[PDB]
Amino acid sequence: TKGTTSMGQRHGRTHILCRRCGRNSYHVQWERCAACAYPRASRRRYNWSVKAIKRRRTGTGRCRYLKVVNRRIANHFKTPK
Amino acid sequence: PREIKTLKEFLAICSRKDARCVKVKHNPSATKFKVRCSRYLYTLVVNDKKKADKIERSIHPSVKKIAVTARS
Amino acid sequence: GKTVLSCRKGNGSVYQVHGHKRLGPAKLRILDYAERHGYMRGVVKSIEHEAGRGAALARVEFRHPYKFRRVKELMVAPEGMFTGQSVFCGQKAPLAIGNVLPLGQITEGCIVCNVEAKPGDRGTLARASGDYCIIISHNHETGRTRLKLPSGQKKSVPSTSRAMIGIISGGGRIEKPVLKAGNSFYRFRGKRNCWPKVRGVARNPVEHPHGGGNHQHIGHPSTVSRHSPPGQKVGLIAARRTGRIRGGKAVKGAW
Amino acid sequence: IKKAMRKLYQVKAVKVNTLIRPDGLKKAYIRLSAAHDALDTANKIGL
Amino acid sequence: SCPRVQYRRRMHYATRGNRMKMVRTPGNKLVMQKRAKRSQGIHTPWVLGHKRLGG
Amino acid sequence: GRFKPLAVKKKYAKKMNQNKPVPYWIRLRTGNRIKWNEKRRHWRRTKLNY
RNA sequence: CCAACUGCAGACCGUACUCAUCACCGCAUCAGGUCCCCAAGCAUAGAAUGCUCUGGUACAUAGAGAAAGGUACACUCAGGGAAGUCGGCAAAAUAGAUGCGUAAGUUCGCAAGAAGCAUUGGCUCUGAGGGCAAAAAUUGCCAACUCAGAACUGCUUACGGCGGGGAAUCCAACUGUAUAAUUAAAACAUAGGUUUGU
RNA sequence: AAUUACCGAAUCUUUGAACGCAAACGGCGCAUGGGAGAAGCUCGUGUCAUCCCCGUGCAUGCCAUAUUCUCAGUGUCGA
RNA sequence: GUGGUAAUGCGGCCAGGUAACAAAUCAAUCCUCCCACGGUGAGCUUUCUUUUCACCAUAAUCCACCUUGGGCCUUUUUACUCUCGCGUUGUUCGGAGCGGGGGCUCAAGAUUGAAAAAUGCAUUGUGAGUUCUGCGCUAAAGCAAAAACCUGGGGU
RNA sequence: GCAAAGAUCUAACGGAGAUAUACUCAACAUGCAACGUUGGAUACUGGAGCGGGGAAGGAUUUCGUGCCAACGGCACUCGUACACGAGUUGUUCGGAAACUGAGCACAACGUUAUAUCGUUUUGUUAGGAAAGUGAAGGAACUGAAAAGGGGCAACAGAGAACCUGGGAUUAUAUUCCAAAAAGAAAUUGCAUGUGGG
RNA sequence: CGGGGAAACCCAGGUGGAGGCCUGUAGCGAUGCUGACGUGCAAAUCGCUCGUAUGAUUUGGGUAUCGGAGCGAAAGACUCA
Ligand SMILES: [K+]
Ligand SMILES: [K+]
Ligand SMILES: [K+]
Ligand SMILES: [K+]
Ligand SMILES: [Mg+2]
Ligand SMILES: [Mg+2]
Ligand SMILES: [Mg+2]
Ligand SMILES: [Mg+2]
Ligand SMILES: [Mg+2]
Ligand SMILES: [Mg+2]
Ligand SMILES: [Mg+2]
Ligand SMILES: [Mg+2]
Ligand SMILES: [Mg+2]
Ligand SMILES: [Mg+2]
Ligand SMILES: [Mg+2]
Ligand SMILES: [Mg+2]
Ligand SMILES: [Mg+2]
Ligand SMILES: [Mg+2]
Ligand SMILES: [Mg+2]
Ligand SMILES: [Mg+2]
Ligand SMILES: [Mg+2]
Ligand SMILES: [Mg+2]
Ligand SMILES: [Mg+2]
Ligand SMILES: [Mg+2]
Ligand SMILES: [Mg+2]
Ligand SMILES: [Mg+2]
Ligand SMILES: [Mg+2]
Ligand SMILES: [Mg+2]
Ligand SMILES: [Mg+2]
Ligand SMILES: [Mg+2]
Ligand SMILES: [Mg+2]
Ligand SMILES: [Mg+2]
Ligand SMILES: [Mg+2]
Ligand SMILES: [Mg+2]
Ligand SMILES: [Mg+2]
Ligand SMILES: [Mg+2]
Ligand SMILES: [Mg+2]
Ligand SMILES: [Mg+2]
Ligand SMILES: [Mg+2]
Ligand SMILES: [Mg+2]
Ligand SMILES: [Mg+2]
Ligand SMILES: [Mg+2]
Ligand SMILES: [Mg+2]
Ligand SMILES: [Mg+2]
Ligand SMILES: [Mg+2]
Ligand SMILES: [Mg+2]
Ligand SMILES: [Mg+2]
Ligand SMILES: [Mg+2]
Ligand SMILES: [Mg+2]
Ligand SMILES: [Mg+2]
Ligand SMILES: [Mg+2]
Ligand SMILES: [Mg+2]
Ligand SMILES: [Mg+2]
Ligand SMILES: [Mg+2]
Ligand SMILES: [Mg+2]
Ligand code: NA
Ligand code: NA
Ligand code: NA
Ligand code: NA
Ligand SMILES: [Zn+2]
Repeated sequence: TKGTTSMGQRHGRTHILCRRCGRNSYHVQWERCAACAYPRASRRRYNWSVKAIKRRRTGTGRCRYLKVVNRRIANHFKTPK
Repeated sequence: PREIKTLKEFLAICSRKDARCVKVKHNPSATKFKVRCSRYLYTLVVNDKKKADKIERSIHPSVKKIAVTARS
Repeated sequence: GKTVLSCRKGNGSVYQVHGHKRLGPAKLRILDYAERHGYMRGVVKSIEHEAGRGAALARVEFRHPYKFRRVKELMVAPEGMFTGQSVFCGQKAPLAIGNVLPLGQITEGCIVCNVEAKPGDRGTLARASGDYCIIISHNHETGRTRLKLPSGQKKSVPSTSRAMIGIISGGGRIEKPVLKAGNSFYRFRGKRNCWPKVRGVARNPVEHPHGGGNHQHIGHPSTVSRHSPPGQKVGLIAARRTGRIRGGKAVKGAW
Repeated sequence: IKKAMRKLYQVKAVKVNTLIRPDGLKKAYIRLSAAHDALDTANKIGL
Repeated sequence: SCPRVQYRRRMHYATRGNRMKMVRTPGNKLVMQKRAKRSQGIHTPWVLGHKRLGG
Repeated sequence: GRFKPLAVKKKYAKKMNQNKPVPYWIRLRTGNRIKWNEKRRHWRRTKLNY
């Protein structure tokens, strides 16, 4: 019967970890990610969910290089003699 | 493991450079000489005690000699 | 409403051929220079059964005309073919069961099978078990030949087209009653996903034009126009007549 | 690992067994040849 | 009482390629050992009869 | 079971190392605000599923 | 170049534990669900069912203790025997094996375990059913069970397990499928028959 | 200075448009330059086969170019 | 390269083979259980019990070389002349070569030894079960493929 | 209300968890109830097992010492709880290196305002020039042959060179054991003799 | 293989092991009690009884087909309560 008994019939898994975005959203059979559309070159982005866009945009991570290049621009690419 | 049925063939094996040692086993009915080469363990079986003592001697001292006993 | 089953089958999906056990397509030799000018001799090596087909197949071995190797062909076997038999194919082949000859070289009134509709097509007519075609006449001025097909129709083909002498093996298959649902199950297992069949009047109105009602009945005539759109063209499509046939049965098909 | 052991401690290793621990680190059991004594080498290291 | 055995390699299914036999060891224990597959041997061509060749 | 990719094994290893209480000398710092780890995980409560 | 011999070297990842009346899914240490391998003794046709050596376990909140009324994988009841009730619902009843015997109807296959009658314990005996060696149609040695017959002597009819039967009407030919969680049917499917297009 | 503030010189693991080939694999190549080498060879040295380690280049498309690189065409000529 | 009348024994390219495949019946291997005959230890013992229980093991890898089940060779072949013969529990086989004599070969076992007692614990005979294996290989259903490997035909 | 799955009893150790008293008083009538381990006794599971091993899933729940605030719907001196410290060893076991199947879709081409669309095993891509080295020839070069681009998809199909003993752990073992390797083997790569050619 | 017959054939005894055959475990289901429970052991479970059990049979892993759509031995059934 549907309900409690059928919950014990669920084996395996549909999704695993994604190499590109790290979420548990990589469809094993279709070999594509439901969150970032990997391995497509571009990523998922939809205007009907601005809240989801703000969770993934630039500045939500580390910005290892952007911080450095922002400093060089502000100092007009200073160099010694 | 391989068996040799000639004294002449046994001396050739003992004279090989790969023979690490020889083990002497004393059974109630017979005596066994076991030579440990690199790949195989050759065994010679004799039935006369007098011949065993003579064969026990006349062995090149370079080849080590071990007397097989139960170890505790 | 929702899509009808006949239209759904056109997408493919789970309604395609079960072909894993099949040996491959069955065809004649390629119409090459040797076949056009002289003849080629091959040897029958084996006779085998293929899932989903009622006729037996034959493997025939020939020599390659330009290189040092052997060529194997898979053909539909006429009745009487045996292992070790010699098969001659070409313009100069003699008239015997199993040989392949141009239609212009075959005497009028002969029985043939594996007939090419167009020259070089490698056989498209009279291939089911027990079937054959009959040669009616030749026209040397036009270079054409007239044939009577298994359906009863008559067709004109170029005299260059090839044919095999004899009738297709395995005849008499449909004379034995099936008697069991499981036998039909096994019969269609080798062919495709098309059995069992559910009647249209047993469905609901959302799925079929015949569905619904407090009685099982069709509320409108079941003869439908040739111009009906898909999803509406069910029943007896563009029927010229209905009911039990009295007297002789006419030949089916178009003019 | 065999080469590094020779270059760092001047000993000969006859067998190396490795495993990756459940905490992510890699551990190696290194058996020395009979010519050397593991206890003597351990004292030089400082165990 | 009567002993029972377990698979000693990493495959635990009873297929034609995973047949086992029961062996008693010099230590007086009952273990399972895998028995190898066998070949049908050299035959004549299939289209000529497919019979084993002598010698 | 026995099987797992090495990448999966390393992710589980990191989660094992993070499952620890706060050291006691942390509470004695000037302006401290931390009392418990507040991210402790137990295998029966919440699943990692990787 | 080929044969033994010999010398040296054999890289990477997995390896703890669990697999369930507590380690997985069901909000939980939930009487639900979840694939594979090894499987002892006696009774017996037996992977039925009952008890037992090895291995495992005494964990499931407990103590005292004849109210009424309940639940039960618990029973029994004089005389009558469906008079109860919409309705024989529920319960009762038949029962293993062996011999004899068995109607209408029928697509000749069945109906059929039709219906029905009889026997069955214990003990002490007798007969039949074989292998191997030397009118051998004879001599010796030996194993494992089954069936049949007889005398004597008992019953309080006494574990478990195990069909009630018959005479007719309506529907569907039959095996099968099917509304997960109120409907399993006369519904669907089926072999057989007919028609249409090409 | 284990102080702070700022910035010009540096370092910068595995991936990712990810681009040598793949991928629930810390996997497998070609070319080139190095490293280490308890075998063997040789007079503790040198040299080193198999195995092992490291750096660099190697996706597709398009533009320009070749001290004027190598080619194909029953395309058009010519000798 | 070379023996045997023979089945067969021993020192670029092309064509085949292994991998490679449903049932049932009968006989089964390792192994399990039971019985018999002996050794060792323990239990019961008012009475009885030549008694009850436990144990008595041999891995892989190699030498040498009787059984029974297929395939084949040679020789006798007036073998089926007038009810022909051999054979299975069983649905059949023979001048396209049965049966008998003598052989070649394959598969599964048995036996002798090396390992191996130096180990382990503190013995070798019959019945019942058991799918390895052998008995060559319903259907209008007739039971995957490839890598890798093996042999040959030519040529050198 | 904490009632399916039959069940516990006894003595001795351990523990704060006792034999815990104001007068009177010999003891009962004034410290009850409950716990872990060991030895006995009595039962249950009954080989389709509350036996011994694996896959999916879980990810330290494994082991030792300590501890009893919260949690184990009663209890605890106990714990899959909490704290500290530890544990997973391979030429041969499973995977990959290195097969193909139902199938997938990179390149190529086409289509679409838009590639984030379609084709892509019936021997097989693409209007389609997709082969990059055998021998040679005098030591690196140079180029004949052969139609049909590059991959992935099976931890139960194909494939696969190792077995026993151990007094060898608190926890791992066909993975550990060291000169009498307890030992006995098989197999791959490259080199050195010996023999033959 | 025994008997009968002029012939066509007939009668009787064995062997063998067929079937979408029958009784019946495991398995796969779900007829009745309109039983228990119905703030449950459980957002569908428990007990006895019952259908089938060599086939159109049951089951693991992989793979293919979906929202104006998929799939359906057809109940408007099912497509993560
Ligand atoms: K169907
Ligand atoms: K209607
Ligand atoms: K209706
Ligand atoms: K030209
Ligand atoms: Mg197709
Ligand atoms: Mg309806
Ligand atoms: Mg409509
Ligand atoms: Mg009707
Ligand atoms: Mg209409
Ligand atoms: Mg390892
Ligand atoms: Mg997991
Ligand atoms: Mg383990
Ligand atoms: Mg289990
Ligand atoms: Mg419980
Ligand atoms: Mg449970
Ligand atoms: Mg009995
Ligand atoms: Mg049972
Ligand atoms: Mg039983
Ligand atoms: Mg309870
Ligand atoms: Mg209890
Ligand atoms: Mg009461
Ligand atoms: Mg009464
Ligand atoms: Mg009465
Ligand atoms: Mg009344
Ligand atoms: Mg009733
Ligand atoms: Mg009658
Ligand atoms: Mg009766
Ligand atoms: Mg009747
Ligand atoms: Mg019906
Ligand atoms: Mg049935
Ligand atoms: Mg039915
Ligand atoms: Mg319902
Ligand atoms: Mg109907
Ligand atoms: Mg009819
Ligand atoms: Mg890359
Ligand atoms: Mg004859
Ligand atoms: Mg109360
Ligand atoms: Mg209570
Ligand atoms: Mg209650
Ligand atoms: Mg209870
Ligand atoms: Mg007390
Ligand atoms: Mg006790
Ligand atoms: Mg069990
Ligand atoms: Mg509590
Ligand atoms: Mg903890
Ligand atoms: Mg820790
Ligand atoms: Mg196609
Ligand atoms: Mg494919
Ligand atoms: Mg391709
Ligand atoms: Mg496999
Ligand atoms: Mg392996
Ligand atoms: Mg363990
Ligand atoms: Mg039945
Ligand atoms: Mg009710
Ligand atoms: Mg309706
Ligand atoms: Na095919
Ligand atoms: Na029909
Ligand atoms: Na049993
Ligand atoms: Na039967
Ligand atoms: Zn992603």
